[PDB]
Parts: sequence; C-alpha cells; structure tokens
Amino acid sequence: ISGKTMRGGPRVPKAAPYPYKTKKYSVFNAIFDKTSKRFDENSKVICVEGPIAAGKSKFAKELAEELDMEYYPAVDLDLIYINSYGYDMRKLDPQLPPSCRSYDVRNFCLDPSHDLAAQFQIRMYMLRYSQYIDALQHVLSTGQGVVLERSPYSDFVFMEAMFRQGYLSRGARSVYNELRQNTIGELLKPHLVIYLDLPVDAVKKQIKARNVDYEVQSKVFSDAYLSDLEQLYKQQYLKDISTHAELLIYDWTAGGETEVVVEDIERIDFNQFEADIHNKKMLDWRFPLEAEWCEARIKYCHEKPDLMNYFNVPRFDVPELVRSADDGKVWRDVWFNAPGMKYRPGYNADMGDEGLLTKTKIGINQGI
Amino acid sequence: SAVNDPLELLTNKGTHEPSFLSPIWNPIACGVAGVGAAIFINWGFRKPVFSGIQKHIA
Ligand SMILES: Nc1nc2c(ncn2[C@H]2C[C@H](O)[C@@H](COP(=O)(O)OP(=O)(O)OP(=O)(O)O)O2)c(=O)[nH]1
Repeated sequence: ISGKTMRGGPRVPKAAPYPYKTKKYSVFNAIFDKTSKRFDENSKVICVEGPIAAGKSKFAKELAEELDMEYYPAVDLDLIYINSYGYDMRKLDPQLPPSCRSYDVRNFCLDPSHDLAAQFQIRMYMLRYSQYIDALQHVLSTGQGVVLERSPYSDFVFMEAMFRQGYLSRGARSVYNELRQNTIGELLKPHLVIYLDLPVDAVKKQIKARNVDYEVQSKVFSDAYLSDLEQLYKQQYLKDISTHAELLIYDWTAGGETEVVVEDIERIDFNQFEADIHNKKMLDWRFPLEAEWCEARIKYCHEKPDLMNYFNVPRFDVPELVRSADDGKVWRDVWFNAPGMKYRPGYNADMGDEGLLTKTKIGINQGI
Repeated sequence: SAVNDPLELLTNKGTHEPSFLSPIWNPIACGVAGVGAAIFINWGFRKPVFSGIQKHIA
C-alpha cells in the first residue's frame, strides 16, 4: 500500500514466510505457529478492472513492482490443455469432434456461435476463482500483498455480456448465474479495486494495435459487446465492490501515471477504517483473534480441494453442458493414455520420472 | 466307550495336529491384506502399485 520510493528502499517481511507452496498446513500446525504475526501493512488485495484490450497486465506488473506485491498473471485457459510436460491437448485433433475438441479464446473470437464455447465460459470463471484462492494463499502465508489483474467477482460481466449478444444459452446464463453464488460466497472481497475507463471506440483503437490474428481479424468485436463491459462495470460489477472495497477510477492505463496512482493509493489509508467493526466496508477482513486468523489461513492452505469441490454441481438439463457417454468414455481414454498423464505428476515414469520405487511424496493441493 | 461322559468327551485328549497351514494362515492373511491395501493405495492415487515399496513392506 506504501511505495518503496517513500520507503527510501525495499520493504521487509516482518517474519519468516511459511513455505505454503511446498508444505501442508495443519490445525496442529496452527497451534504450533501463529498467523497474523507475519501480517504487515501491505497484506491486502488490489484488484484491477478495465474494458478488454486495456493492456493492464503491464500496469499491474509495474504497480506490484514498485509497491512490492505479487503480479499473478492473467487467465491462462491453456492450463487445462497443459501438463507436467507442457504439450497441448489441443494437439489431439478432432478424434472426438462434438464436445471433446478444444475451445480457447481464439476459438471464441473466431466463432462464439458454437455451443461448446459455454465450456470455457464457466471453466474460465473457475480459473479466475482458483487463481483468487492462490492469491489468498500467498497473502495469508507470507503476509505479502497481491494484485490480481481480474477477478471471479468481475467475470459475470463478460458472462451477461456474451449472453446479451446471444452467444450463450438461456440455460447457460441460469447455470452460471446461480452457480456463482455457490462458490463466490466463499471468497474474501479485495481491499481495494482500481477500474480503468476508456470508451468503446478507444479500446477498439488499441485492440487494433494488438494485431492478433485470432482477435483483431475476428468478428466478435461489435460496439455492443465491447460496450456491455462498460455498463456492467459501471453499475452492476462496481457497486457491490464499491460497498466493500475502496474504489478508485482514473481515466485509463495509458494516461494512467503509475506514480500518481501510487500516491493516490498510498494516501488512501485504512487505519482510518479501523473504526467500528460492524461497518460493512472492509467487512470480510475483520479477524478478531489470532485463532480466527488461523481459521482463515487453514481454510485456504488446507481446504483448497474443498474449495474446488464446491464446483461439483449436477446439471444434466443443459445439452451443450452434457457429454456423450461413450464419446466421453473415449475422451477419458485419450487424456489418461496420452503422453504424460498415466499417473500423478512426478510418477509418469513412462515420460521420464526417476526416483520411483521409493518415492511416495505428494504436493499440497498437487492437482489431483 | 459306551458311556457318554461329558468331562472325558471335553478333555483335551489330543489328536489335533496343526496343518502346515494351521498356524501360518493368519500371517499370510494379514500381510497379504496390508500388501493389497498398499496396492489399493497407489491404485486410487494414480501412482504405480509397485512404486514406494516401503509402504508395502511396512
Ligand atoms: N468469453 C470470455 N472471454 C474473456 C473474458 N475475459 C477476458 N476474455 C477474453 C477477451 C480478450 O480477447 C481476451 C484477453 O485479451 P485482453 O484485452 O485482456 O489483453 P490485455 O491488453 O488486456 O492484456 P492481458 O490480457 O492481461 O495480457 O480474453 C471472459 O470473462 N469471458
């Protein structure tokens, strides 16, 4: 929250960070090690928003660079298609054409008419949501601040946006809209939210400067679609965050001067907000006791599987969301017979793992 | 005898020879269970059943 420049140097972690990447957290461990001890000034979440093609990745990178937080790169839909040895399951051709063949943002931009697009439309929310928990994991373990370029909280903007265009199904809009509640209740809202505001034309200027053969030549980029971002951001998405997180809105990144943004954020302090607890703003961060800190900490360092399993929602009332059994059976055959998927990561000795016959270790929230 | 004697009928007069299997059966049942359980462990975890024989030996 405070810039290194006003520190005349770097920031220090108040206590030794906990190896949450490689270590499991236990309730025994909570008794054996306190949580908010590590916590410091910057222990907060600064979320970013803006109309698409706002280039905010470089902004957030520099902002986290000169305020000493984590960047946490943006959505990476490919990770579904990536594995312990990289290669793309998109490599696997339309052997199983109907609903097993891939769909990336490229495919969406080339054609949002395909019902299979709805797949990532929800899986994209999960990726955001999984990232968010990663951010909370990093906060509560290290006490260091974080900056997510985009949030699951904001994802519904694109959701209603695509549906208004007609691309998603009336069924899918209900599915995602109700399903957000199920998980979205279980996340802490960010401390601070910064939203960037260019007009639809202006972003079209920049998106034509992105020169992306799967976007710039695409056809989705109607003013209506790229404007629905504006209305939804303006009122629908902002207001609830405006209730909880402190909201700053500069014009945009390009004229957005980092240093003044640095100064404006730093000027906005929260000790002012250490008044009455019952205040609804910052509400999701008032942790009374060190024990309650540890409850939040263990709940994210030891219940990420639980967090993922909330997604298990049964809905076989939507055809595009249903899969053909026998085809799906083959889709299972392809994935787990394909190179580097037979076993757990680190145990695909067919693809190279050594040290087996004695190795019995498994990583905290290690995928499977 | 011609005399249904309860005590002598009950008495451990012997004539009970254990098999080569009679005592050994439990050891080669519990160990077989534990070995199979370890194979069960790796089978569900998507790990090689052979791998990590330290679990199987223990
Ligand atoms: N269907 C769908 N597509 C999304 C969503 N959010 C982002 N995208 C798509 C639209 C974009 O063409 C593409 C991301 O392009 P961006 O405009 O974010 O590039 P930008 O200059 O902002 O830098 P960056 O993406 O952060 O590397 O992914 C979403 O929520 N739903």
